[PDB]
Amino acid sequence: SKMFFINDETPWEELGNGIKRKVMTWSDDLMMVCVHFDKGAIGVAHKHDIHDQIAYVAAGSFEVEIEGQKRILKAGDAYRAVKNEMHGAVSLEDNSILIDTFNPKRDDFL
Amino acid sequence: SKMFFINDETPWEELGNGIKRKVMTWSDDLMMVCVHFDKGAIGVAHKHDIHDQIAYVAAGSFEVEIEGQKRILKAGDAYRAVKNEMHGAVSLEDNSILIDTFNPKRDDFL
Ligand code: NI
Ligand code: NI
Repeated sequence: SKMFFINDETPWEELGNGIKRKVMTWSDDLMMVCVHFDKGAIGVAHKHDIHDQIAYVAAGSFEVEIEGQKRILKAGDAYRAVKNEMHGAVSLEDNSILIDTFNPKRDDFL
Repeated sequence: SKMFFINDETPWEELGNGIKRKVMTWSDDLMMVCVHFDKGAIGVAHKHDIHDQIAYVAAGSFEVEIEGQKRILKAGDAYRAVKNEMHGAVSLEDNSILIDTFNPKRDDFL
């Protein structure tokens, strides 16, 4: 069941390059994902054609770039990238975590 | 601009009864909100007719009840309540935080 996500009962998916992920839970219209970064790990710049995204900085800190605007964000901050906005991130410290949320769900994560 | 949410630049909205909130950022189809609870503060059981909700436990811990199922959740865990599922929460420690995400946005938070 995806009603309750228990972090310590869910393994990491290794993405390579210092990044790993867990798909947490979802409905058709809403999905949450945990992304863990080592220090200096780079989330490559990309965009989503049909998904809006809001990322919460749960731990550590990042330099985030969205449509050419760079900002340093720390735990408790967040950012939005709507459909077709280019966004990327660089982790500034070990054990930095983004909680990514999407509308609709990411079919490619299932 | 709602592209970047900076926690230390955004004041709390006091809800009473040991709970306070910040609307973080949103698009039409996606919204993120920070909810801070004192120890023992109760998020009353309720449901949303048209919103799906996923809550991340950012800090502290909660006893969460969804459609009669009670679970203790701690920082890093999460839960889902889809449209018309009854959900509530009780904070088990000071400075416990939920990051609530919704589809679509909550018009009533603006
Ligand atoms: Ni993205
Ligand atoms: Ni709710």
